[PDB]
Amino acid sequence: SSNIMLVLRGTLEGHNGWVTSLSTSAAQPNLLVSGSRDKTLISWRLTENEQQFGVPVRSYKGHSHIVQDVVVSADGNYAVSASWDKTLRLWNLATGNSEARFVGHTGDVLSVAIDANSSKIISASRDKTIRVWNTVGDCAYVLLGHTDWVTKVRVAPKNLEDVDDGRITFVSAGMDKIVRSWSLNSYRIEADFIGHNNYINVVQPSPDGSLAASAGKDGQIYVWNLKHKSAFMNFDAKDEVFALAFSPSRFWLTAATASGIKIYDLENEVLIDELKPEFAGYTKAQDPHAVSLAWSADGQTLFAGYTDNVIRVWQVMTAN
Amino acid sequence: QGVLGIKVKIMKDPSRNTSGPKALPDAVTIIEPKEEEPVLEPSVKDYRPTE
Repeated sequence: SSNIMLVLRGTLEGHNGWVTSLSTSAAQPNLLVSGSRDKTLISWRLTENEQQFGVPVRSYKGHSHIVQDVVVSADGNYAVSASWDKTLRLWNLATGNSEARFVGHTGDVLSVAIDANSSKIISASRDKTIRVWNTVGDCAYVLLGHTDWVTKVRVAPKNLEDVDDGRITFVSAGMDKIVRSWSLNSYRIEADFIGHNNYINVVQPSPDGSLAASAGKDGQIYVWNLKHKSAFMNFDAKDEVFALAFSPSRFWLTAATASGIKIYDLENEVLIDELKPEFAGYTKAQDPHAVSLAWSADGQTLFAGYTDNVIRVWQVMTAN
Repeated sequence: QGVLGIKVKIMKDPSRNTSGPKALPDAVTIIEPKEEEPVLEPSVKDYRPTE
């Protein structure tokens, strides 16, 4: 069932380091902000004309070191960048200048999260801590509880929780081999998740916000319930799964293995498609793996940022 | 019958040499890793939620 084929449609050249992270806003479907190892963000405008799927719009210089995680705002006009210089930068997606410079992490920041609304900034850093900031730039909360580095923090979207609660729930993980849930208003702990043999490389809550997918070094992908606080399922990728991403339309998990990109069909608990682009002049032992994954707003296109300094887009083209 | 010249050199213990470096330039110390047990597979331990 669902004989869905996805084919590479364009390549977004222009970066100069590994495209570490990607982000897309639901409101604005034709804009894509990508941060790379070249210490710069790039805003891409997507064109449905010919070979190139997008067009770079603005490069955001101002970061001294590696840019790890990139998050766009809900409205699609602001972008928060986490870099390896222990600082966070807020950028106006049109002006190109920085608005706020969040400072306070003693270790280089690895991930950043946007609030459901435009209120709070959640940042994870190597200093074993999480920081909650306002949009102005000051740090409101210093959440502890992790004894090692925290690599990924992405907010669980509130779908239909009771009506309304004014409570902000997200997850956090890193080299502590644990996954933690946090609730904000106040701004304290929630349930835990201990399933990983090795340390967690990346976590990503489902678009609805009730499934949390975590991945690690051993390629052991775990899927948990947050609102139920229980395990949902478990698979093995048998490679290095660098990044993973849910899909808005389909019930799918893209996983960036060290060898290629797997897609897991969640309802059938079986992988369906594998993505391995064709490079040239290599030795098949160091083919550029994927480090960043991001689906489109609808769930029609997939953006993958590789170590070959390239964004490649796979458009879903169901060949019957 | 003459003069004797005397030269004395002492290399202090670098670990006890305060106000400066505390080791030789090529002295590399590696922290011994801590040993932990991984077997707990499901382990969805639940804290009391707060709001």
